[PDB]
Amino acid sequence: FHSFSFYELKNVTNNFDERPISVGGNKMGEGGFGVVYKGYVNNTTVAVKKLITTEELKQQFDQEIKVMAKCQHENLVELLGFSSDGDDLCLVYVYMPNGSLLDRLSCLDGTPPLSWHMRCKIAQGAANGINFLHENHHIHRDIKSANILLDEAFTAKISDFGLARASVMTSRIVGTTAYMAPEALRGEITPKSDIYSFGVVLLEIITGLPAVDEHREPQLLLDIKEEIEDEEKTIEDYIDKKMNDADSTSVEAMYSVASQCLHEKKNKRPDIKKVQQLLQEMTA
Ligand SMILES: CN1CCC(n2cc(Nc3nc(OC4(C)CC4)c4nc(C(=O)N(C)C)ccc4n3)cn2)CC1
Repeated sequence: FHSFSFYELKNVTNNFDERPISVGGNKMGEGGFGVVYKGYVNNTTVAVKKLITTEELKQQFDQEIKVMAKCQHENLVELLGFSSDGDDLCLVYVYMPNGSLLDRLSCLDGTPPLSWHMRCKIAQGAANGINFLHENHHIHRDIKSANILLDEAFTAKISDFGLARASVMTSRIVGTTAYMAPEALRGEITPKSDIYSFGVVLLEIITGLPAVDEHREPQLLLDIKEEIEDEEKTIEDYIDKKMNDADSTSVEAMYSVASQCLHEKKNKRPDIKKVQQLLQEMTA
């Protein structure tokens, strides 16, 4: 990866302009651990991350780099470089022109709704990236639709490997609570927890609803699994109304994958290879 001096990056981001790209600045969004800025290096668009002590933020910055060097795939975000300025820490990525799946499902900034067809392809691409990580003995630990980015062709790219671990218990439980498996919430580190998170993501893809909404019933999207199983509601009642091309058969087939992924018992969940196989059969 390219080593940037902090000055190189400050200049390409209009002095790290915290104003949104809609107003004229360079801010595109925010993550865990930093604001993301639009940068331009040699007429190529790049994404820049400017990053709880100084010695603790270093091992979390080194993580994204450690994992991103070992893991390169068509469905993983590509790291282009970094900036080692001691205190100031920056990560540079290939800019995803279509941002996150989260933003594209909510139609943020007026983007049109994703079709069922586009959704199915994104689900498959997201599963392929998780499969590559699991084959390379890595647990993502933060699978969610804000961590699924879309390129120039809406190819799904898993991102954010700051919490990714190699191959177990931990005292420091980290992740996104509305996507987390009961055992991950208990401290277990397992690739099976990632499958569960992916199941929440498949429900987001079918429903177009966020994983958690305080002004909703039920507030957690994974709870709809119980409403359907308890025949209080149907999957037809929950399909995203912002589509014109969804068919009952493939919608039921993706719901069945999500339902299996969301089993409360980690060992009763399918592995990613089975998830990939099942999503492939949905479009065959
Ligand atoms: C209406 N238009 C307006 C433009 C918009 N747009 C394009 C982007 N590009 C984009 N965004 C990223 O992060 C976001 C989603 C939080 C901003 C991002 N993150 C990483 C990454 O891996 N990180 C940091 C860990 C890598 C590449 C990235 N590329 C954002 N918004 C699409 C819709």
